[PDB]
Amino acid sequence: ICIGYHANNSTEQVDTIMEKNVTVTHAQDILEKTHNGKLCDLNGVKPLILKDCSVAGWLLGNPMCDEFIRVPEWSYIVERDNPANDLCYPGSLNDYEELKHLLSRINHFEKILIIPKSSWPNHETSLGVSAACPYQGAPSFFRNVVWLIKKDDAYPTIKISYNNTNREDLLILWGIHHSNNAEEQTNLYKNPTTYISVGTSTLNQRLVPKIATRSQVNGQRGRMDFFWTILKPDDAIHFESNGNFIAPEYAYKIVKKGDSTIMKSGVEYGHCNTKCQTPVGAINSSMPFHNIHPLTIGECPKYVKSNKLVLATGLR
Amino acid sequence: ICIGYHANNSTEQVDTIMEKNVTVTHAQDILEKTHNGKLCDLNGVKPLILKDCSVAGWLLGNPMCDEFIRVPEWSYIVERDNPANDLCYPGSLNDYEELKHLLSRINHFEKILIIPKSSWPNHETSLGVSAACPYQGAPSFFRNVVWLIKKDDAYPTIKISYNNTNREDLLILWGIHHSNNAEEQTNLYKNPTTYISVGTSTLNQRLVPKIATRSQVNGQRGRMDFFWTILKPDDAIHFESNGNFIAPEYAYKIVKKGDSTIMKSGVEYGHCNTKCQTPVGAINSSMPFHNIHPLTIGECPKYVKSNKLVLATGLR
Amino acid sequence: ICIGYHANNSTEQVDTIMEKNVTVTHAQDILEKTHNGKLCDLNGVKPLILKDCSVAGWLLGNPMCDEFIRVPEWSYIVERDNPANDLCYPGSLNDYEELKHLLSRINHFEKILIIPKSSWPNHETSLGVSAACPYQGAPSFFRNVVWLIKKDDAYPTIKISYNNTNREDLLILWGIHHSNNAEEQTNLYKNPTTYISVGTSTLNQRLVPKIATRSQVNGQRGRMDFFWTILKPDDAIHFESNGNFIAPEYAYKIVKKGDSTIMKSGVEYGHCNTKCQTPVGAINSSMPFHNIHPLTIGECPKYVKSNKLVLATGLR
Amino acid sequence: LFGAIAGFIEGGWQGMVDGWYGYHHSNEQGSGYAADKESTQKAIDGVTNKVNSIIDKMNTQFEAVGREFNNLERRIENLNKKMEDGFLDVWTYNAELLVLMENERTLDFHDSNVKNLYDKVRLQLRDNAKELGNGCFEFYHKCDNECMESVRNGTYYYPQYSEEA
Amino acid sequence: LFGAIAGFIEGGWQGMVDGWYGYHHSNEQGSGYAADKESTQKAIDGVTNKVNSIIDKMNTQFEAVGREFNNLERRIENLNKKMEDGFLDVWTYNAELLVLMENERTLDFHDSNVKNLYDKVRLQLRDNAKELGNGCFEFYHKCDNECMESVRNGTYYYPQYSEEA
Amino acid sequence: LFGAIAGFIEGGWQGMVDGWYGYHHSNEQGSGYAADKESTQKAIDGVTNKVNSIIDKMNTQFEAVGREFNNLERRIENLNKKMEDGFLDVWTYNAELLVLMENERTLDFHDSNVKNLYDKVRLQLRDNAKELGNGCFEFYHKCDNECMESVRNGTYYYPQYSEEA
Amino acid sequence: VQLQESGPGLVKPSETLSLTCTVSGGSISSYYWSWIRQPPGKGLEWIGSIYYSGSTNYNPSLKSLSIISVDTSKNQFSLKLNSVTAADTAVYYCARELASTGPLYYYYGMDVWGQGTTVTVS
Amino acid sequence: DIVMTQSPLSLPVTPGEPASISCRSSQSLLHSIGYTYLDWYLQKPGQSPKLLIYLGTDRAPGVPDRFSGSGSGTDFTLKISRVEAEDVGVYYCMQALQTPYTFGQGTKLEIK
Ligand SMILES: *[C@@H]1O[C@H](CO)[C@@H](O)[C@H](O)[C@H]1NC(C)=O
Ligand SMILES: *[C@@H]1O[C@H](CO)[C@@H](O)[C@H](O)[C@H]1NC(C)=O
Ligand SMILES: *[C@@H]1O[C@H](CO)[C@@H](O)[C@H](O)[C@H]1NC(C)=O
Ligand SMILES: *[C@@H]1O[C@H](CO)[C@@H](O)[C@H](O)[C@H]1NC(C)=O
Ligand SMILES: *[C@@H]1O[C@H](CO)[C@@H](O)[C@H](O)[C@H]1NC(C)=O
Ligand SMILES: *[C@@H]1O[C@H](CO)[C@@H](O)[C@H](O)[C@H]1NC(C)=O
Ligand SMILES: *[C@@H]1O[C@H](CO)[C@@H](O)[C@H](O)[C@H]1NC(C)=O
Ligand SMILES: *[C@@H]1O[C@H](CO)[C@@H](O)[C@H](O)[C@H]1NC(C)=O
Ligand SMILES: *[C@@H]1O[C@H](CO)[C@@H](O)[C@H](O)[C@H]1NC(C)=O
Ligand SMILES: *[C@@H]1O[C@H](CO)[C@@H](O)[C@H](O)[C@H]1NC(C)=O
Ligand SMILES: *[C@@H]1O[C@H](CO)[C@@H](O)[C@H](O)[C@H]1NC(C)=O
Ligand SMILES: *[C@@H]1O[C@H](CO)[C@@H](O)[C@H](O)[C@H]1NC(C)=O
Repeated sequence: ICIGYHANNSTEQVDTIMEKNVTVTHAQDILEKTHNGKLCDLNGVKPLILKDCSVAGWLLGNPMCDEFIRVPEWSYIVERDNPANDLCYPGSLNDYEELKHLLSRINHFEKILIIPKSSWPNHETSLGVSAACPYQGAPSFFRNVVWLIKKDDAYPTIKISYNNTNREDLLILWGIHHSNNAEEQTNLYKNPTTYISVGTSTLNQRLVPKIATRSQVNGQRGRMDFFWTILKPDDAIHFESNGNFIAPEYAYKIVKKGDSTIMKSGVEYGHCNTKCQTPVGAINSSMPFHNIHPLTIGECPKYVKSNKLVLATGLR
Repeated sequence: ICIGYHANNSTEQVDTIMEKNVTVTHAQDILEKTHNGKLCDLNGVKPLILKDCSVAGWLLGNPMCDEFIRVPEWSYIVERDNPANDLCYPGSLNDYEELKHLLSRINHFEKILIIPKSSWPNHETSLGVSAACPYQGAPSFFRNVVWLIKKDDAYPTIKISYNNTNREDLLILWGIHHSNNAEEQTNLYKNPTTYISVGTSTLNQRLVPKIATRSQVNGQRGRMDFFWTILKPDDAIHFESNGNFIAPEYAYKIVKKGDSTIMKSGVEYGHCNTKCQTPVGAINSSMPFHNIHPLTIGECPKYVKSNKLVLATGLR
Repeated sequence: ICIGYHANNSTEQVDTIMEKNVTVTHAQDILEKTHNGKLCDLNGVKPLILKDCSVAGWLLGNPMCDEFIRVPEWSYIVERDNPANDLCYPGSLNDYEELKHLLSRINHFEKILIIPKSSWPNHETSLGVSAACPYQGAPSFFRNVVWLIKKDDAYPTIKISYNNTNREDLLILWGIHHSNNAEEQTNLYKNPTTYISVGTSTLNQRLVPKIATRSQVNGQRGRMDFFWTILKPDDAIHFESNGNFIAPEYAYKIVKKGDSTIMKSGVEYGHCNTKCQTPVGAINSSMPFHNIHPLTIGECPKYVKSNKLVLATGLR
Repeated sequence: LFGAIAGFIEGGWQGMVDGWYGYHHSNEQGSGYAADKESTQKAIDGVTNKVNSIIDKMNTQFEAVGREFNNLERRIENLNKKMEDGFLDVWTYNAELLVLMENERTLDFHDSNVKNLYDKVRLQLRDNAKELGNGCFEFYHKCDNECMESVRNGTYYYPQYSEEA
Repeated sequence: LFGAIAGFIEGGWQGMVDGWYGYHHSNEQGSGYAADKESTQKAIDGVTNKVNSIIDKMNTQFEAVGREFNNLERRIENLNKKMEDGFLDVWTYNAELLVLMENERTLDFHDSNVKNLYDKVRLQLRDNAKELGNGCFEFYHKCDNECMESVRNGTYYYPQYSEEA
Repeated sequence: LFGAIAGFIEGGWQGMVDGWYGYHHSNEQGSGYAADKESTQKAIDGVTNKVNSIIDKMNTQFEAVGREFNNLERRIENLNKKMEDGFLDVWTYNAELLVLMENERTLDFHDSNVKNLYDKVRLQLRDNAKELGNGCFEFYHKCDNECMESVRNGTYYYPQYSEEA
Repeated sequence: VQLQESGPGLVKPSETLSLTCTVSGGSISSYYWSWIRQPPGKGLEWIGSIYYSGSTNYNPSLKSLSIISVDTSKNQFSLKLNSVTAADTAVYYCARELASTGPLYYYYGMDVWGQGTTVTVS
Repeated sequence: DIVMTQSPLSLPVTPGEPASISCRSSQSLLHSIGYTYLDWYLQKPGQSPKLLIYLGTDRAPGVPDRFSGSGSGTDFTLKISRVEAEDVGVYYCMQALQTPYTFGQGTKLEIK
C-alpha cells in the first residue's frame, strides 16, 4: 500500500503570507475582474440614463434635455461625469446635494401640473426666455419653472397657497433671481426691494435678491438660485412674493420610494439584463468580490481594491 | 497506560470556521443576551425620566412637563423615541442637535433666575399664552422664558446685559417669534420691523422675523424659533430688542460636566441599581460582549450585533 | 549525530496570544519609540514655522507676525497650540477651517500686490489702526488688508474690480467690520446703512453689518468678520461697498500646489534633515510602524497606538 | 508545516482522479490508483463549509453610497472620502489577510490530512508493515486485496494477520 | 488538527473530572483515572492568557456615541449611520473571526497538547512501551504504581528497569 | 504547538552561530555544529516573505489627516474624532492581533521546522538509528564524517550501510 | 492734490504748443494722466491719456503730431501739438483720471481738474 | 466712433422739483467687468469739471445726496431731486468705455 496526494496538471497560483506564487490544485476564484462594459436594466426596469445632462438639468427641465419629459419607472439614475447641459442660466440650487441624496431613495416620479399658466392673470409667462438656454437655436427657459416678469408695467403680489390633496409626498421646486444690477429690477420687475416668502409646516424662507455686479457665466451675469421642498399629504405650501419669483409650473409626485443611486458615468446604453450595476460596466456574476468600482447598485459583490484574490480550496 | 481526555455530559456547542455546531467541554460564553428590561440607577444616581418629554420640553419648560420643576443630579437623560410634548408652540430651536451634544457631557443643572419678574417694566410679563400649549385646560406658555407682548399700546427697547458674576457656565435660552402676518405683528407688537440683537464675547446674532403665511401645526400659524448660548465666567451676555422677543427667565447653571447620553427610549422606569444601562434594558454582568443595543453608558460590554459568541475552552 | 538548535545572549521579549514575555533569538522590532524631539527640514525644504502666530495671523498679516513678510517655499505649516497673536482685533474669519483645509495642499505662496494703497483715492488708508493690534508699543492693524475709514467726511460706494490675468489661482482676503452702535458707524463711515457685495463667477455674497452691543475681547467692543475666496484665471472679483469694508491689499498667488499639513506644535526648530516629520519631533527611521503621533506629513511609518510590537523572527 | 507535501511524499502521483487524497498498492490482484472517500469527503465538506463561512461573514459590510459635497464642504468630503477609503482599506485588508492566512491554513490542513492518513495507516500495521521513507509500506506477510479494502474501510484487525515470520 | 478527535484517541472519558488531560492504567496495584497536572496547568494557563488577551485587545473597541441630525442633514446622517454601523460591522467581523479562529486553534491547541503528551510518553518510555493504535501502551516490563507515578511526574528514564524480553 | 521547543529537545545549544537548525555529531573525525543551510534557508526565506507581507498589506492604512472644526460644529468634530480614533483602534487591533498571530505562527513554524528536520532524519536511517528522546540518534552502523555530510545533504542510500547488528 | 497747467498763451500755426501740467500737493504714481480739450462752443474733446509707466493713447479723430509726455522726477506731464492749423483754439484742461484699465479695472473718474489755461492760435 | 446725443438741451426747472437728463449712443457702454462706464460733469461757469455721479449711478465724495443716476445699456437718466441754485452748470455726459472718450452736447440749466 502507499499514501500520497493528487496532481492535476494545472498552472493556477495562490497567495500565502510566507510565499507568494504557489502552484495550486482546484483553486476557486472569488474575484470578478471582468464585466460586460455597458449600462443596462435591473430586473426589467429601464434605468434613467440621462445623457449630457444632470439632476438639476432634469428636475428643472433644461431645454437641452427634452427626451425626459415623461420618465417611466427607473431603477437608477446615470449622469455623465462632466455634463454640459446643466443650469444653463447661471445659478445654483440650495441643498442640491441633499436633493440628490433624497432622490437616491426614489425610483419613480409622476410629473403633475400643480400650477397652470392660466393661474397667472397679471404676470407674463411667455417672455421668460434666455439666450443662454438654447432650444433649436432660439432662446428658451426651463419648462418646469416660469421666470415671471412684470405684466402691464407692474408685478402684483403673488399670494398662492397650494394644498396637497394627494396621498404622496410632492417634490416642489422654485427659485429666486439674483439680478446683476438695479436697472434690471426696474426693467424685469417693478418694485426695487423684493422678497420671496415661502411657508410650510416645516419650512420658513425669506429669500431676498442680491443685486450687485457679477462676472459673465454662459454669456450672462444674473444668477438664479433655486430651492426645493418636500410636501407631506394634507400639507400646504404657501408662496408669497413681489418680485424675482421663479414660480413653479410642474411638480413631481413620489409614487415609488425604494433604492436607487445618482451614478456618475459616461458609458453608453446597452441591452442586457442583470441584478447589479457598476458604473464602468454591469457585473453579471455571483462571485463574492469585485474590483470594478466602489459604488454598485443591486445585489452585488462586495468591493475589495485588490488583484489575484483566490482561495485555495484544494491541495498543493 | 493510556493518554486521553475528559468528556462531560454538557450540550454547549461552538461553531468554528471549518465545522459548525462543534460540541465542546466546559466552554465559556462571552455573550450575555439578557437584560433587566427596565431602567436602573447608575451608581445610585437617579436618572432623568422625561415621560412624554424631550430636551426642548425640559430646557424650555413645557407646561406638560411640570413634573421636573426641580431636577436633582442625574446620570443620564432618557428621552422617548417619539415624544408627544416637545415644542408645544410650533418652531425649531436652533442647533437643537448640537445642544443635545453639549447636553451629553453635562451631568447636572441648577436653575437660576438671572432675569427676575421685576426686570421688565413697561412690558407684560406672564400674560402672553398660546392654546397650542395647554395647562389644566387654560392656555399657558413655557415657564422658563417670557413672551413679552405690548403692555400699553407700545414697546420700549429691551436693553438688558447680564454680567455673569457666577463662576460657572450658564446656558441662556431666548427666541424670536415669527408672526403669521403683519396684522398679527402689529396687534402683538407695536414695532413692525424687529431687530433682535444678541452680543457675547464669542457670538453675535441679528434676528429679523420671517413674517409669512404658513400652515397650521398644533392649531397655530406662528413659529417661535429659539436660540441658545453658553456664557463664560466674567462674560456678559447682551440682549437688545424692539419686539418678537422670547426673553429668558431661567438659566441652567452648569455644575457638573461629565458623561451623558440621550437614550431616546420609551421603556418604563424601574427601581433598581446597576453599573451599565441600555435603551431596552440594563446589563448586570461582566461579559466581554453584549448584543442588546449599540448605545450604552458605563463600564459595559462592547456591542457585537451577533447571537452566539462562545470561546471554546475544552477538547471535543 | 543529534537534532537541535541554538540560543544566544539575548534578553528581548515578544508576546503571543497564549503566552506573554517570551524570549526570542535575533528578533526584529518594528516599532520606533525614539524621536529626536526637534523640528527639522522635510527633504531639504525649510518648513514655515509660526512662533506665537496663526494662519489667520499670517495670511491677514499680524503686526506681531512680521517674521513672515516674504515666505520661501515650505512643506508644512507649524503653529503653536494656543498662539497669542491670532486675530488681535476680535472677530472670526468665516470658513477659517475650510481655509486651513485649502492650505493643506499648498507648498508656496507668492504675496502679490493686487490692490495698492495708491488705488484708494477717496478713502483713508493711514488711520485704519487700532490699539488692540499693537506694534512696537504703537497702534497698528493687519498689513495684508486696509481698514478703510472715510476721507473728507465721505465714504462713496467703492465698486472695485480685479481681473485675474495671472495664470495661477489667487487667494483674495477681505472682511466686514461689525461695529457696536450707530454712533461708531457715523464716526467712521458716513453712510449709516452699509453693505458689502462680493461678486464673481461662482461666489455670491452680501454682508449687512450686525451692529450690536458686545463684551470686551482684546480691549475693544468690536468685531471684524473676515472672508476669503479663490479667484480662477480669467475670472474677475468684484467688491462693492459703501461702508464697513476691510478691503484687500495683498493676495496670495498659488504657484506650488502639492501636499502639506498644519501641525499645531510648540517645538523649537532644530537644524537637521529627514523625510518624516511628526508634531512632537522627527523620525529618521525605515521602521514599518511608529507609535509617536497620529499626524505625520511625508512618507512615514504607520501609526499604531501600541507600545511594544516585536515580530518574532526568532526561534525562542 | 506538517511536512508531507514535499515532506514524506516527494510528489503526488498523477492519474488518481477521485477527490484529493488516496492510496496506491502494487498487489498481485491489480495495481491501480483509488481513493479514501471518507477522509477526502471530510476534508471536502470542511472546505465547503469554510467557503460558506467566508461568504457568510462578508455580508453587511460597508456599502459605499455616493454622497456629493459642494465647493465649501471640502472638510466634509475629505472626511467622507477618507472614511470610505479607510473602510475599504480595512475590508480589503480583511479580505487579503483572511485568504492569505486561510490559504496558509488550507495548504497545511491538507498536509495535515495527508499526514493523518499516513499515521492512521501507521497506527494499524504496527509491526507487520515496514514503513518506507517515501510515504509507503511493505507488509511482512502477503496481504491480499481484502486487507487493503479493510484498511480503506478502517476495519482492520491485527490479530488476524499475525504472520510476521 | 493533529488527530486527537477521531484519531488514535477514539473518544473521551466521563469518570475523570479533575484535569482536562489524563492517564488511565490497568496495573495490578489499582486501576484508576489520574491527571497529568503539569501539562493540564500549562493548557489552562494558555487558555486563560488567550481569554485575557482577547478581552485586553477589545478594551479599546469603538463605541457608538448617539448623535442626532436634523432633516436637512441626511447626508451627514447617512454618513454616521454608515460609520457607527460600519465600524460595528468591522468589529462584528473581528469579534466573529476571533471566535472562529481561536476556537479552532484552541481545539488544535488541545489536540497538540494531547499529541505532545502522547509522543512525550512515547519518547520517554520509548522501546519498552508498545503502542496499540487506540492509544494504550501495554508495557513489556511489569510496572509498579511508583514507576507509573514517575511517568506522570516525567522523571522516568529508560536506563531504569531495561527489560524488553 | 508541535512540541519541540521545550518538547523533545531539552534546550538550545550555545555553540552554533551559523544557521538556526543544527546537527551536533560525535564522530571519530571530530565534532562540530552543522548549519543545515537547506532548512534554515527555506525558513529564513519564509520569514522574509512574512515580513514583506506585513509591510506590503499595511501599505495603505488610514492616513489621519488633521482637520479642524470650530464651536457649534461639535457634532461633526465628534464625528471626526471618533472616526479617526476608531480607524486608529481598528488598525491598532489589526496590527496587534497580526503580530500576535504571526508570533505564534512563527514560533510554531520554527517548531515545525525542528520537527520536520527530525522527521527527515527519522525517515532516513529508519531502523539503523535508534531514536533517543532528547532529539538525538544513535547509529547502529559505524558512521564516519562523510555519511554525516550525506545525511545533512539529504542524499542517503539505505542500500549502503545496510548492516543492523 | 491739485493740478496746475502752465501754458504758452499763443502760438503761430507752424510751431508746436508747449503746454505743461504740474502735480502740486500729490504724487504722479498709479493714476492715468489725461488731457482734455475744450474748443469754444464745440463741447469737450479728449486729446489723450498717458499712464505713468507708458502706454500713451492718442485721439484717432484728429492727428496733430501729438506727443503726450510724462516725467516723474519733476512730477510733471506735458502736451505738444505740432502742425497746429488754428482749429485747436481751446481752453485746455489737464485732468487726473482715477482709473486702471489693466488687471485692476476700478474706474473713479477725473476727480481733479486744473484751474485751466487759454490759447488763441493765430 | 461712439457719438452721444443729449435728449434735453436746456431745462428750466423750478427749484425743489426733480429734473431728468439723458443721453445714449451706439454701443452698450458696459465693459468686460460689467460696471456701466458713464460719468456726468457739472462744469459750472467759471469753474472746471467735477465728477458728480460716476461709473453709471454712484456719487462722488463731497457731492450731496440730491444727485443720483440710473440706467444700463444705451439708456441713461440723471436726476437731481430737490434741486437748488448751487446746481447750475452744463452736466456733460462722458462715455468712458473705450479709448476714444467722447462727451455729450451739454445741458445748460437755467433757474426758473
Ligand atoms: C500533463 O501535461 C503535459 C503538458 O505537456 C502533457 O504532456 C501530459 O500528458 C499531461 N499529463 C496528464 C496525465 O494529463
Ligand atoms: C509571481 O508571479 C507573478 C506573475 O504571475 C510575477 O510578476 C511575480 O514576480 C512572481 N513573484 C515571485 C515572488 O516569484
Ligand atoms: C387642505 O385640505 C384639507 C382637506 O380639505 C383641509 O383639512 C386642510 O385644512 C387644508 N389645508 C390648509 C393649509 O388650508
Ligand atoms: C447573465 O445572467 C443570467 C441570469 O441573470 C444568466 O442566465 C446568463 O447566462 C448571464 N450571461 C452571461 C453572458 O454570463
Ligand atoms: C453523565 O451521564 C451518565 C448517564 O448517562 C452518568 O452516569 C454520569 O454520572 C453523568 N456524568 C456527568 C459528569 O454528568
Ligand atoms: C446548530 O444548532 C442550532 C441550535 O440547536 C440549530 O438551530 C442549527 O440549525 C444547527 N445547525 C447545524 C448546521 O447543525
Ligand atoms: C446584579 O447581580 C448581582 C449579583 O447577582 C445582584 O446582587 C444585583 O442585585 C443585580 N442587580 C440588578 C438586577 O440590577
Ligand atoms: C551568553 O552569556 C553567558 C553569561 O550569561 C556566557 O557564559 C556565554 O558565553 C554567552 N554566550 C556566548 C558568547 O555564546
Ligand atoms: C513582562 O515583562 C515586562 C518587562 O517590562 C514586565 O513589566 C512585566 O511585569 C512582565 N510580565 C507581564 C505579565 O507582563
Ligand atoms: C462684568 O463684571 C466683571 C466683574 O466685576 C467686570 O470686571 C467686567 O468689566 C464686567 N463687564 C464685562 C463686559 O465683563
Ligand atoms: C479678464 O481679462 C481677460 C483678458 O482680457 C478677458 O478675456 C476676460 O473677459 C476678462 N474678464 C473676466 C471676468 O474674465
Ligand atoms: C537620517 O538617516 C539617513 C539614512 O540613514 C542618513 O543618511 C542621515 O544622515 C540621517 N540624518 C541625521 C540628521 O541623522
